[PDB]
Amino acid sequence: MERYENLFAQLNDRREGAFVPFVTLGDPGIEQSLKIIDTLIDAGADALELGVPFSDPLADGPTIQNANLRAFAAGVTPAQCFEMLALIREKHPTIPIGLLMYANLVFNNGIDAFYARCEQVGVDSVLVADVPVEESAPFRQAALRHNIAPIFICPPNADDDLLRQVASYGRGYTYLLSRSGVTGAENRGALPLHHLIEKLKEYHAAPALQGFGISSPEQVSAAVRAGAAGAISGSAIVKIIEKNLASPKQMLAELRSFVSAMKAASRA
Amino acid sequence: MERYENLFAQLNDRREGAFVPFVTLGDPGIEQSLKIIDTLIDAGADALELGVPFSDPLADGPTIQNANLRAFAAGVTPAQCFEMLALIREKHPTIPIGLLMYANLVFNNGIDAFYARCEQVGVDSVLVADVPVEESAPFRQAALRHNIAPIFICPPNADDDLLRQVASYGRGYTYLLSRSGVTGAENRGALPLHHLIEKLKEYHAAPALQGFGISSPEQVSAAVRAGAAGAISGSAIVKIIEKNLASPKQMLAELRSFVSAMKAASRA
Amino acid sequence: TTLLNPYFGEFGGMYVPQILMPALNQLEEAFVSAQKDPEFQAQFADLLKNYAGRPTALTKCQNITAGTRTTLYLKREDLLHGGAHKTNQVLGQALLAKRMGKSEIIAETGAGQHGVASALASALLGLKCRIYMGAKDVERQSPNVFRMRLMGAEVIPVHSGSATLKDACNEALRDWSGSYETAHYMLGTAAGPHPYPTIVREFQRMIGEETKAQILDKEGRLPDAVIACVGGGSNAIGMFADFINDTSVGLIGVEPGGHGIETGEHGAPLKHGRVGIYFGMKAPMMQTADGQIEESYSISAGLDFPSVGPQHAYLNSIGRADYVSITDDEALEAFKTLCRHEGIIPALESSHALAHALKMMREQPEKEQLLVVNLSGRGDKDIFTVHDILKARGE
Amino acid sequence: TTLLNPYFGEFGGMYVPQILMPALNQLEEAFVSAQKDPEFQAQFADLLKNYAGRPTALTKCQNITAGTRTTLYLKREDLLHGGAHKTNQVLGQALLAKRMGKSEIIAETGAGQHGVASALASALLGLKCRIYMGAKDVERQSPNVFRMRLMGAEVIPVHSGSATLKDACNEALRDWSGSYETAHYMLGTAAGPHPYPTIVREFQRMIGEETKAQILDKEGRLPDAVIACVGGGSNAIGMFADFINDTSVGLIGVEPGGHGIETGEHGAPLKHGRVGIYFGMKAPMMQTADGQIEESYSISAGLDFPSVGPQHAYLNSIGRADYVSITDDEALEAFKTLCRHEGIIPALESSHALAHALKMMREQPEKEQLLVVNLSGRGDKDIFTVHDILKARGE
Ligand SMILES: O=P(O)(O)OCCNS(=O)(=O)c1ccc(OC(F)(F)F)cc1
Ligand SMILES: O=P(O)(O)OCCNS(=O)(=O)c1ccc(OC(F)(F)F)cc1
Ligand SMILES: C=C(/N=C/c1c(COP(=O)(O)O)cnc(C)c1O)C(=O)O
Ligand SMILES: C=C(/N=C/c1c(COP(=O)(O)O)cnc(C)c1O)C(=O)O
Ligand SMILES: [Cl-]
Ligand SMILES: [Cl-]
Ligand SMILES: [Cs+]
Ligand SMILES: [Cs+]
Ligand SMILES: [Cs+]
Ligand SMILES: [Cs+]
Repeated sequence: MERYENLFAQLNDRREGAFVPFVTLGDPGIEQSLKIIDTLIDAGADALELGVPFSDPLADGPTIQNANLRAFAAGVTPAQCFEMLALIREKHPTIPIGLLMYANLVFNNGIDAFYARCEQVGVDSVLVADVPVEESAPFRQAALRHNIAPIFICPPNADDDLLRQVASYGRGYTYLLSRSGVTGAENRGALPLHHLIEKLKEYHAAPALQGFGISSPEQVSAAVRAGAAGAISGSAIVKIIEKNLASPKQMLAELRSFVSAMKAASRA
Repeated sequence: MERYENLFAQLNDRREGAFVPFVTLGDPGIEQSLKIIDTLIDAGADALELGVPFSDPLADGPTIQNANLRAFAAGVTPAQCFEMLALIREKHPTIPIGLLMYANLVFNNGIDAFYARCEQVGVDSVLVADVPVEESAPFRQAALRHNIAPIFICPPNADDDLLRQVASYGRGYTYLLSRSGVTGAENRGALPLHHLIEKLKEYHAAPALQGFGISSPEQVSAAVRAGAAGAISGSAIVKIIEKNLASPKQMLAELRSFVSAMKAASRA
Repeated sequence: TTLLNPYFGEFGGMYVPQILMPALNQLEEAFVSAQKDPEFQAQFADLLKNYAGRPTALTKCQNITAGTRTTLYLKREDLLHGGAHKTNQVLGQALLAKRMGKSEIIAETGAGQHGVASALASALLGLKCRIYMGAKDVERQSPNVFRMRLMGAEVIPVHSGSATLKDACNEALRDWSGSYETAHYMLGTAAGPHPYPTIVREFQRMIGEETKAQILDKEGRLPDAVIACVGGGSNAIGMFADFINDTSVGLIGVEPGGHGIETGEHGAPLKHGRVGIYFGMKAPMMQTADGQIEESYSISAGLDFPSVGPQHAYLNSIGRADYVSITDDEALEAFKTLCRHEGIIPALESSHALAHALKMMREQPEKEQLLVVNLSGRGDKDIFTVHDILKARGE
Repeated sequence: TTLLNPYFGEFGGMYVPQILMPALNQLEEAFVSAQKDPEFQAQFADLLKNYAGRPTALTKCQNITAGTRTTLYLKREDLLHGGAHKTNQVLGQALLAKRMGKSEIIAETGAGQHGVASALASALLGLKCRIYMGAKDVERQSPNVFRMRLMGAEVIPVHSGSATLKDACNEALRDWSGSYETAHYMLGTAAGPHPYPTIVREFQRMIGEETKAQILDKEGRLPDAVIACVGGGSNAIGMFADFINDTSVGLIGVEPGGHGIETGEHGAPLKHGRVGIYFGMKAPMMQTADGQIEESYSISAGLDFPSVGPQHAYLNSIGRADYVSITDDEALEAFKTLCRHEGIIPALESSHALAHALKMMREQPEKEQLLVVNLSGRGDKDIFTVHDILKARGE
């Protein structure tokens, strides 16, 4: 399908950036996670980035580490995540859905079979966090064979060779990393690097979404004003879940407020 | 003086051996120690061997180690031991009195001065436990200059050279060691070695007293029947003190009984 | 693009977040440069000789082989400064850190021997050292925690997951992905992303080189086999490397069998796991049906890790090296035997290697064989653990 | 009558109960025989090299002397098997025991390093070992108690007197006076009755011999001074012996100052005691006015002894060696400095020697001097003691 291409064309026509929340699938349980995801969409999410719980998430700080653990405590497995994804797609036919995967979960019982499962449930992109472009060949090949966009990362200090490779190999969107380190709301990323945004455009890369440490509307606005197509926020969203575990109605109200304000900032 | 010479001549005329108890001076206090010593004499001791409390008595087992500690707990010093010795001699003009010394107490503030103090209070012999014949020259010279008998040890495995040296250098009595090891009533010495007794007589040594582990009348009798001039018992005596610390009258009654039985055995 | 091959057959690679690729490339370039640099080699040799005390002895152990046809030597890495083989490669990596202009060190440790090595090298060479250690390991290897702290290292307990080596590894890598501009990650085993398996081997290979020279001097011939325990694989590849081309020489690696392979409470992925991608590498690992990483188990903290270095996976695959397992109880017996009969207190890790050598002897006592066991460390760190066990056991 | 001179000037001799004289004579004859016996010398050399790991390194310590004119080397007896210099002479005495047909060993220990050495040698060479240790020392040097027991030694706590080294010595000698037919008393220091001060020196003198060769190689000249701590005197006489005839070379021995000489809580008889007779020898000792032996004190168990070996008393008397003291707090500072700045954890005993070298440097920082400190052991046994102190201190 062409869900990212269609989204970005629509946003361009409206002179808007994307706001893309991240949550862990099944945190804090399957039913509540599905309601959280429906709330994110209703509140104005343009696309979703969804984590499949993994035992050792090496690119994640404590907030998302804890989300993974809550999902495991609820007995969540990749198979259950694919069941959830099928239900989300059935409700929401056009919203781009991206997965945050760790390599072993993709590699486990065959790379091709993984991407085939993604296509069957209607996923649009996969970002494999611990596979750099240098190791990416079998992943990106399988992705494209199954009509999945493979997502690559442009780090702050990316050299020209890497910019060209990311532009060529990726599809859907380019992940523009705010900063070094691991995920986390407290550690605020730098402003989007204009030079990287400009180079990716020069090389006809998929549109850039800035992520890591984006926790406030001002940061979303700054991403778009720097020329990024949008921004991703994970830890800030997940903190609202963590804070409100015993108050699920309050959880959804706070998620709605936050997502709405972050989306409003994408219009700047 | 000639107190050992006179004693042994008297015992020979009566066809008797000597029984010689050992106690630590000032155990368990000065007054009680003096009464203990008077009891030993009244009960039939032929001579005395008296320890001056020393901090590290390396030839003594736990029983006599503990006697030394009791004396220290009562504040006993060598100076107080010399005061006691003067009182004992004043009461008992003919009984041979021998000291068990450790080298440092003799060497401390001058060897000659030590033996001079012994002569002044009326001591007859000094046995320095950690000075072998090989190191004995200044000790035996000072002893003889002050009319004190230096006591030497004949161990079970003594060779001929040692037997000749002990015969030549010693006076008063020769100490015939029952066994290897340290003092102690529980570890019973062997029978007196006939060959050593016979050799010492051949070499005109001072008469032999057997010591270490002699705790019973049968052992005293065996010493004399083997040809020794007598026997020394320490730990067995000191145990009676230790057992009866809260019962001083009972202490003296038990000491009297024991010493009387041990002396009776010397007549065999 | 790399200067050196990141793979050993199918195994190895550089499976890290894209952010860290420049750091790995920089490290590889610095290593290649240093390996050709006589000043670097002279500095490294000087520290090994005059500071760490190489060469280490090769001890013939007569009493434990009495009545058999086995001759057994022990390579005495237990006598190296710090108490284990870990010190060799830390001195080389610390020199690389300085060469790259880095003033901070991050390390992970399980037995605390890599942590002690990292701390001592940092003290000597003027680096600021922080060490992650699983909270379980902080307890069972406590003497090493005290040693690291006295040398001025920061020791950070890790309570997540199994609270053991894998969890410390995870935290170290997370830290490095944010701190690489100023910090060198001094990985302590022959595992992880390229170039670490290569660098660790090259800075540990003096073990086997010395062993070869010593056994030729003492026996006039190569060993029938060399035997080493396998956590991530550093002491074993260090002993093996110089013998790989000596085809007659058996290479035997000993994984921890824990409470028994059949219990699932072990650390033996090379023989009982399956290939996966974790900790920067494609290698055998203990994993669930769905591909979650399983927690390992061993009585010995230094072997308690659910994967293995990719060169060992490769050597196994081609049949050049054979891998076996030894249980906790077998290791404990070997520990006791060496203490009582040779007067050497071995690390519990090294006791696994010794236990397998003792089995080789006892199973076939009239087989003529000349064996070398890599005695990778001394057991000071383990004495409280072992005491408590034999006590609870009624010994 | 003896084959060798039992005295060093006024000091030394054989002040034991007559019962023990044949045992001392037998030991002296066996030593004289062994010293001329090429097979014995080859066996001893083999154990030192291939089992204990000699020669030990001589490490230059650059960081701690920065900004001064002092060059400081450390002789690394901390790297010997067992963790201290004690292992050298135990291997030689164990061989003498076997030569005399004895199958049991009695030893005393304070720091537990002589006890560990005795235990390991007994395990290797097939002797039954019993070790006396003061109950205070059992507590403050506990890691060594665990090591001795794991190696199959019997460890007997001594509760009498100060419950420290002198009390253990007393019990060992008492035992030997009853068990000498079958047991060898493996005295652990250069003290006691002849022939022990001589034998211990001759079986420790490789320390100074190696040091001389190493410093000539590295500096092309002899040291200005060699510095060693002094308990009974073994590590110091081992370092000194080969330099006694090199008149330019200063010999500096460091006694424990404890809480301060003025408090009377110390172990510095050579400079603050007076000559007496105890433990089989005529030597300086801490004693009361009346001649009772005083209890010593040091933070370091291996120095906590109220006397000193007679050869050190002699070398002092003629002015060939100078003796100084270092307090507990000075030793602790040196311990910390070496851990933090050189990455070496020294024994608290050895820290006294290092502290005096650091004072020599700091007092006169523009004095050109080449110094060697004998780093007699490693501080693993001390880490719990030191931690507890810096903790109670608010560090
Ligand atoms: O808002 P934060 O700080 O929690 O960051 C949210 C990120 N969530 S995500 O799925 O985009 C995401 C994207 C990439 C990641 O690692 C990689 F860069 F190495 F590939 C990890 C998570
Ligand atoms: O009856 P026991 O077993 O207590 O022995 C009593 C001994 N008391 S003593 O004063 O004769 C005595 C005699 C000699 C001693 O040591 C030496 F032989 F080395 F010189 C020690 C004590
Ligand atoms: C993991 C650690 N130790 C491992 C170790 C091992 C196992 O690790 P390698 O497989 O990397 O040698 C073997 N022997 C000793 C003495 C060890 O300390 C550590 O000290 O951090
Ligand atoms: C008395 C003991 N140790 C003493 C010792 C000493 C002091 O003893 P000498 O003076 O005999 O070297 C010095 N250094 C170390 C490491 C020591 O262990 C003992 O281990 O029994
Ligand atoms: Cl609610
Ligand atoms: Cl009464
Ligand atoms: Cs054999
Ligand atoms: Cs492992
Ligand atoms: Cs200097
Ligand atoms: Cs001393």
